[PDB]
Amino acid sequence: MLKLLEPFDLNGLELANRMVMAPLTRNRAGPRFVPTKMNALYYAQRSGLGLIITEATQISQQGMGYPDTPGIYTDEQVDGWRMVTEAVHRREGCIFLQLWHVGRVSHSSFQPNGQLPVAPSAIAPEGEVMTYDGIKPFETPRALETEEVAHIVEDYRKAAINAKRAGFDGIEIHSANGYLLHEFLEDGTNKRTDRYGGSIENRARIVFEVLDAVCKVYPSRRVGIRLSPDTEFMSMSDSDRPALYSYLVQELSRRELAYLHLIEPRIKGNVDVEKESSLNVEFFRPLYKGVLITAGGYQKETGEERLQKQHADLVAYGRWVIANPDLPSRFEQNAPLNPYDRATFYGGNEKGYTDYPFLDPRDSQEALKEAEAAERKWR
Ligand SMILES: Cc1cc2nc3c(=O)[nH]c(=O)nc-3n(C[C@H](O)[C@H](O)[C@H](O)COP(=O)(O)O)c2cc1C
Repeated sequence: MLKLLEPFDLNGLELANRMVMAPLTRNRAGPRFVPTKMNALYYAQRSGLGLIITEATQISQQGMGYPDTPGIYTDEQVDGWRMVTEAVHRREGCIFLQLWHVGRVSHSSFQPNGQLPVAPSAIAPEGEVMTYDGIKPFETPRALETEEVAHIVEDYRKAAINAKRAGFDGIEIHSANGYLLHEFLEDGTNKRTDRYGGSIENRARIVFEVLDAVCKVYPSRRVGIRLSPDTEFMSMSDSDRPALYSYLVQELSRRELAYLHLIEPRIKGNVDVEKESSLNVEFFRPLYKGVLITAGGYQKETGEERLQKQHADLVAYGRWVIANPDLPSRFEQNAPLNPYDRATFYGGNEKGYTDYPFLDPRDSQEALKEAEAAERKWR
């Protein structure tokens, strides 16, 4: 009798329930940023979530900023993702690839030919960044030329082509948490004077140019987008977030997208934060007429409330799904939740990744069987 467990129709995609695996960077790609059988197992284990949004996946080496995240810009990478989508689909799951460009949240040691990370404007984020040779201060990034934006937009279009060939049901545009697109959206990071800076509609321009390009590949009802309307993560700031996101969301609503994915302000990227704000999903339900996914800090009870009060249509869980591959079944049965271990969120191997237990061992067996079958299919 939990609305969390009610099947949901996503414009032809028959989701098993109203719960979503939030996108989660795990830094466990194989060589050349290629997904592995072990990654296929991880997603196959979590196929019981109604919808699985993959970890952020860079559209280019220029768009990477952390070790061993997977890409979607080479055929080798596509072939690795094929194991993932095959195993998820053999378990009757649904999976969207999250397309990524870290913008200024990178280091030249990740970049082709030691180039600086690129950004709307040359403003470094505060603090330090993990590199192949340890922690380092951020560099001032290079501000993109006007004629380079169309080239980054085209990288998204090519990424969407590769996502479709890899067998993803859809794609999610990462426009949150301080990365390239979010940097363009906020006037604290966007100081451009050309047609991508200045007015609210110029700073949003790159998001709409990305959406136009990827909707030449997928139908718009298979394209989602993720926003963080009020976060300080990675040095973000903007002088009028209400007017920024109300506009952006109202314009997103007329685009007939798969969904809008909003992060609650009580999350600062990957951690909980003490924070008062009125730019939460309650505020954006009015302005968006499509499918609305709410994310960040939810438990069973608080997620159920959002659905019951119709403040959202779907609820995304991140850290709990890291630790509970069968989170819907645990909610349904009022079962204890495995605690999540932050120490193994990032990097490493099966430990803290595929070795969290199920309520039903046949669930683990079936995920292993499909991961192994998927590897044999796409050897
Ligand atoms: C370890 C970790 C990795 C994450 N990676 C991503 C990511 O790749 N893309 C993204 O949009 N959000 C990412 N997030 C943010 C989550 O999607 C989610 O918004 C956040 O964990 C809060 O939701 P929760 O309380 O259900 O965990 C990550 C969060 C964590 C903790």
